[PDB]
This record gives sequence, structure tokens and C-alpha cells, in this order.
Amino acid sequence: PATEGTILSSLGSAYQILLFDSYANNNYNSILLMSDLRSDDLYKGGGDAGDQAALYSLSQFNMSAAESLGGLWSIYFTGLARCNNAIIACANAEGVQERKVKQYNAEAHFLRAYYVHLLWKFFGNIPYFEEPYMTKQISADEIYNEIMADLEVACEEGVMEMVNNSGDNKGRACRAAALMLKARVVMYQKDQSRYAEIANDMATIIKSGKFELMDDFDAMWLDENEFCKESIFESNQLPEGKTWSSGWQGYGTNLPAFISPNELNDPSGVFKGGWGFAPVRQSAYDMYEEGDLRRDASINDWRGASYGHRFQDTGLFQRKYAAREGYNPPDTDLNYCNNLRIFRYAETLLNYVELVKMDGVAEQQGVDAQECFNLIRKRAFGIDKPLAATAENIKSERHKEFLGEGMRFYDLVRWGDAAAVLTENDAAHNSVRTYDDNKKLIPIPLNEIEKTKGTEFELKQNPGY
Repeated sequence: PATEGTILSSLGSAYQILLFDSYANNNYNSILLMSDLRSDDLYKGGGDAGDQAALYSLSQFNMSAAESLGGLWSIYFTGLARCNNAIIACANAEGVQERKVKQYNAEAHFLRAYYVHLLWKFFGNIPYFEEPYMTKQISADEIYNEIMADLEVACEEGVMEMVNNSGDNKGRACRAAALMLKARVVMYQKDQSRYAEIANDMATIIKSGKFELMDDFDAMWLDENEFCKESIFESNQLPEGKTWSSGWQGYGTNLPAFISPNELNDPSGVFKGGWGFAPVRQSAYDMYEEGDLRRDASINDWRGASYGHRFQDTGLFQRKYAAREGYNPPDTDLNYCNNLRIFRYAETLLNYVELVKMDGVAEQQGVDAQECFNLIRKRAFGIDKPLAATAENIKSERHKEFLGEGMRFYDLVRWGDAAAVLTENDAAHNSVRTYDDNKKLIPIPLNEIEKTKGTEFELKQNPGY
């Protein structure tokens, strides 16, 4: 049997996995960056091609089983096992009020859906288990069904609060987060049977009036705005506890170190130096129209400034999670305080516009898709700038809205635009790669195809690897 304290403890252990992607079993595998490194927005950077070589192969659609993202396999299969114990706990709860038990079971179900959807996005065909090694590998399509079963529990109306941005429950899983995870997963699976349902879910979020767009796109990334009125779910990053030795304790993120210029010298004294990974492409700068405030909010232009130029240098770096003076309280480079904005309301609006205008869903709850799209453009420019909600303009606006937030790659894959948009010979920046359907996945790690070889439960490597 289980008490309230055991359940809160098992759950506490489940949540922790959110803080670890940026040093994942001691691997630099920042979760949104592992997506954007396969977009048309970034290059790999670092000292040279072989400085974090697996990140180069990731960026070039050229990975080998031998150097996959074993660190994300390790932290999310741990995240899965911890969720399983938090759910087993909730099911053997006794003497705990049914209301609270319902909430904790839903938080654990959200977290299990969240961790399994990352394993699903990265690896596809995985050994899945719900009870506390010797497990059948099941197909990406089967895994999808497992995730949607967990989201039915997490999204259930009147169980989790719609938002958890304040009081004792700040940063706890909320119903808006479960519904956004459901939309992300249904849209990535292209499960048309559920488009009307997720469009209605977006409308429910929009109609709740519990969320608004930040007027100041730039400001929303400052620590003052950890849990602002636009944030649906973010990692609670605190600037301490991670060590060069272990990425299995503490609260900090290495991401702002990883992606900021080497030995940067900002005369303004706002920004701080990092390892010079993930430089921004000039094309990503240039796509922004004059007046679009998102450009200078998304991209630090250091083309005039003093820093150590590293591999595939462009002068341009990611701003939202840039290394900032202060955000690093005195193993300081593993411990920035920048919360990862996992879901925000801008995504709620653009998901709704896409499902109505691109996927042909009827408007839900009288929500006007063109008005939602106009809201996005208005915040972008600080003034009304209406634009017809066409597939081309929706795809462009999502591109411009989420630079450095790990959306572009998955959006191109699910749109069927990845082959055309990501296949390139960019010789001048050492980016030469052909996207094909096999590159939707990365390899199952060799060391895990090893630990399983010659058993009933042998792991099969992903196609083309």
C-alpha cells in the first residue's frame, strides 16, 4: 500500500528527468537543440566537425548505431520506469482522498506520455513496459496508441487545473499541458481521426481565457518571466546542483553555455561566453520581414563583436536561451537558471489555425482561425499585420515564432517538407546532407542492440541504420 508522501516522492523523482536533457547520463543532448540541429535554422558549430562528433552526424543525417543519443535513451527510459512506480503507487494508494489521487495519477500519466513521446520522436521502435530488460520491441505506431491511452487519463476534464503558473502547484503538470502534448502527438502521427478533437481542445484552451500572448516577445525569455501568462508548461531550472561528474542530480541547464559564443565580450555586459555550438544560419535571420520584433528577440547578431570564431561560424547565435550575466550563480556552466518553455499559448493558436486552414477541420466553439493567426502577427510586429492563413503563411509563421525551440524539424517531417527543405549542399558551412524517410529516426544505440543480442527480446535496428 501507498501513502500521500510515497506518491509525492515517486512523482518528485519522475518530474526530475525534465531538468537533465542538457547533460543526459553525462551527454550534451539539450532536447529542443537535438531537433533544431536537424532544421534549416542552425549548424552544429563547436571546436570543429569532431567536437561532439555524434551532434555533427545528427545534423548531417549520417548517424551510426555506434554514436546515437544513448544519453536520451538512458534518461527517458529512467523517466518511464519512475512514471510506472508513481502510477503503481497511485493504484495501491489507501487512506488518500480520491480527488488528490486522481490529480497525481494524471500528473504521472502526463509525464509518462511526455517521456515516451520523446523516445517515440527519436527512436520510434522501442521496448515499452508499464510494470517495474526482457521486453518486446514495439513499433512506433503501437507506441503512439500507448501514449494516447496515457493522455486520455491526463487530459480528463476537472482533474488537473487548466494552468499551474502560481502558488504551491507552480510548474506542476496542468490540463493545458496534457492537451498541448495530445495535439503535438496527434499532429506528428498525422492521425486525422483526431484532428477535430484536438482542434476542439485548442478552442477549449483559447476560450478558457486562462492564457494570453506576452506583449513583449523579447522579455518573455528573461527569468522574471519564468511562468508568464503565455507559459503552459516549462522545466523548473535552478542554477545549481549539476556536476561535471553526474547529470543525475541538481536543477541546472548547460544549454545557454552550449550555444553561446566562445570567449564572447559583450560591451553591454548582458550576455556571457559559451562553447560556440549551434550557430544560426544567415537564412534564418533573412526570412524575417522588416518590423518583425521576433528576429532580434530570437537571434543575437555578434557580427561586429569580440569572440573566438568556431566551426561553421556565421556571427549569429540563439538569443532565447543565450548565456546571460546573472543566470549563472557561482560547476557553473552546467547550471544556468533558464526554464525550458516546453509549451506556450502561441502554439495553441497556431495549432488551431493549421488544423482549420491546412487540415480542413470545422471551426470549434466559434473560434475564428484567421483572428487567431492575426493575433500572432500583431504580437510579432507590436501592431496589426493581417496575413491570409494559407499553408505557406502558416508554415512561415511557425518557423518565425519558434526559432531555437525545436519545432521546425518535426513540423517539416509531418508536413512532408523535410526532403525538399533539409536536403542541401551548403559547402561554405560544411553542411551536406540528404533527408529521406529513414532520417525521421536516429539509430537505436549499438550498446543496447548489444545487451539484448541472442535473446527472445532482441532489438532490431531502425531502417537505414
